[PDB]
Amino acid sequence: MFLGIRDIRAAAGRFALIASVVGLITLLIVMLTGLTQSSLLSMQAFLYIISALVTVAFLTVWTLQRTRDIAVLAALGASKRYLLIDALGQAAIILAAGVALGAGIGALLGWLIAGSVPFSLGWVSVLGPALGIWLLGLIGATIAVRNVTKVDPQIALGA
Amino acid sequence: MFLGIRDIRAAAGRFALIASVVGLITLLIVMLTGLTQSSLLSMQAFLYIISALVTVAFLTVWTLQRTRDIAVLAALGASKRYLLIDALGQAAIILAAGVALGAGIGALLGWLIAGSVPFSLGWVSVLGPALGIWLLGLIGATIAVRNVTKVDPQIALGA
Amino acid sequence: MSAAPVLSITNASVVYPDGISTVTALDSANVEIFPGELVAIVGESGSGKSTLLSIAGFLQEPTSGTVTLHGAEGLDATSTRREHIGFVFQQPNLLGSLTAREQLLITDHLRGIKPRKDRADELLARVGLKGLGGRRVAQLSGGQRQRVNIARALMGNPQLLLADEPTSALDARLSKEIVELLRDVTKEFALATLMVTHDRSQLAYADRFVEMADGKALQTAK
Amino acid sequence: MSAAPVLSITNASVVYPDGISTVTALDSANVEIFPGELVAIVGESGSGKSTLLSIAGFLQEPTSGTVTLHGAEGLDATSTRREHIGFVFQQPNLLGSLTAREQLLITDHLRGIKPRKDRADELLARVGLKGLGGRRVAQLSGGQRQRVNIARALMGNPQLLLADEPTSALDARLSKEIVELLRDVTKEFALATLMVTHDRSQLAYADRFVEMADGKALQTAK
Repeated sequence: MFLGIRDIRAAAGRFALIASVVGLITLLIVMLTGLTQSSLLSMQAFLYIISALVTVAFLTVWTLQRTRDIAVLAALGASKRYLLIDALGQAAIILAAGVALGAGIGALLGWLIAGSVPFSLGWVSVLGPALGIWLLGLIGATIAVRNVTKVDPQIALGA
Repeated sequence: MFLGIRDIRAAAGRFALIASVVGLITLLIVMLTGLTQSSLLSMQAFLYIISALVTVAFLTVWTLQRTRDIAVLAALGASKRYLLIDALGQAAIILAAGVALGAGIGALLGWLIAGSVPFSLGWVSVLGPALGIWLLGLIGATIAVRNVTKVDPQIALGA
Repeated sequence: MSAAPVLSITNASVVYPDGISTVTALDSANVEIFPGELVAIVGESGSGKSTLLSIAGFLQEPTSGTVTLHGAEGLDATSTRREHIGFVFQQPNLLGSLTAREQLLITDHLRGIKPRKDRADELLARVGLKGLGGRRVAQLSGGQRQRVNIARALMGNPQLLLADEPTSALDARLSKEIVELLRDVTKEFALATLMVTHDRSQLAYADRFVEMADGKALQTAK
Repeated sequence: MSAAPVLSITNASVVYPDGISTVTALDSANVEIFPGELVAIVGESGSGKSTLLSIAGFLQEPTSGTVTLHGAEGLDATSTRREHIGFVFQQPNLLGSLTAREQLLITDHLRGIKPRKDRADELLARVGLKGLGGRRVAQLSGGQRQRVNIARALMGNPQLLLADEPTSALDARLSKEIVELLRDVTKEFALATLMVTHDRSQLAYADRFVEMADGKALQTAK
């Protein structure tokens, strides 16, 4: 979690962009469910799947780029449990920030727009999707960093 | 195009999996448009975008893994135009195979299913989506391999 | 007054698949090292120096023979590294997002304990970077990077220190400074230091050598 | 009978940013090489050998000074490599999806011309892999990989051949075979060969040397 947070800090641009993407799509789902309460539910499901695929793509690329730092850590003696916790916590923190900002601003916009078009804002309608997309992305992040525990520490021995 | 085709051959598994994915989604769009002929058009557009994102993800990962082969080629003296043509032709061949298989099997299934549910199969209804998803993926592949021309040949000099 | 060994490698061998055939990367190597010794592994390229170093560092298991770190019996290889070994890699292998001080502190972190900032700063001062604890990696010269690498290897108070040609990318003056620093902390902290080098301008800083030839090791005093 | 040079490097220098400071990786190096010569660049690690090789191969531009490949005037660096230079890299740098023969043929491809399979097979036979044109990279031993690397560098009939410690991962016997092969094709094909090595067991196969010290080069006959 040390290196994960430091990575977030040092590369704030890419992480802020992906957090904006995931928060925007979570806000999209928030408003879509708020207006829902067949076609609507299908759209919601496919957009959940879109968010999951975006997370998987970004995280596989990020891990593949982190390979040598992970190799150095393994060589020094970092455990599989440690590296996995670091990768998954990085992913979970970013996805939490995303879903939280998206859901908050979406609930605000729904309270502001409930007058022109029938809007139903509840607390489930905002939390269920928030934690839902969070767990979507976390399952996907596990899928992505599946081979963080795989890297050969002798990579560190090279040039 | 030499190395691209040889890569397709040598790693037939991953390329066959991604071609199956893209062909399946092209067939999905084929059947969706055939049944269409607001909600339906929105679904079609978002699924086009899904196919584009899948292509972008897979191709960025593939290029990032090819980095050292590309570096060796640059060192030996391969031009930017050459490397770019190779990467884009690999992508275009895979996407053509995908869209073609998907559209063909979808037109077959539509001719077989036109009796139970109103199915409209034309030649535009199958070619427009085929070339459409093809160009979707090709724009995305350009986005993906944007930095194939970037790799530093001195990478080849290392260990 | 005969100390126990810190590291004992008895008839260890590394056999690799080399295409359809095999290559014997290391052939029945026997070395033994005690506290406060700098032993230099020397020999032409491709004679198994880095392989001897990688089995001494539990980065690879030998295919036959034994590598024993007295005081790590019962630990698997990763924990043996994490609890007893320091790695002065050939490349500085610093993590870009971390500050110089954080290069040291993270080895406290993965070791399970609350990072000790004062010890980190003391060790950066010790390798000649007093006060540069906050510098980012882009701000450190190759010499300074290597000095940070050494301080990181010292952070965990290891008993064994493995230096893999850590002056390969440095000029004569910096190479002399870095090997002097290695010998000085080897003596100060009573480390058993295995150092691989190809530059004879460095052998003077060794107490003894392991001559490598074709994966065969010979312990020499001269 | 005084041939024109194939390569002329006059007072070339490479200055790099080293953190906040700078490092002079190469300092006013002057070398000149003619057809049929094997010139060995020697010197302790970190004295600029690979930098001299990388500017001689148009992989880097010098920050001051000149590198001239007589017969490539008017070409940019990439085309100079693609049309006149062969690269015996330290790592074999073979492309995994390609067969051994295809390692040679693809350099015909990127050179714009229809690949010549018979020439490919003749050159694989020439470096001692007669009939292994179809082997995949996983089936080639490190020695055989290096031999393929050499044959690939020969495929384009280059005038300049740069070998970067191509025996670093090989034992004594294979190292001797590989350096003998390098000298033999240097003489046979009238290449100007620049070879970087650190193993003195190889200097006997050179016609002359460039001694490197701290980025300074000195052309020596002994």
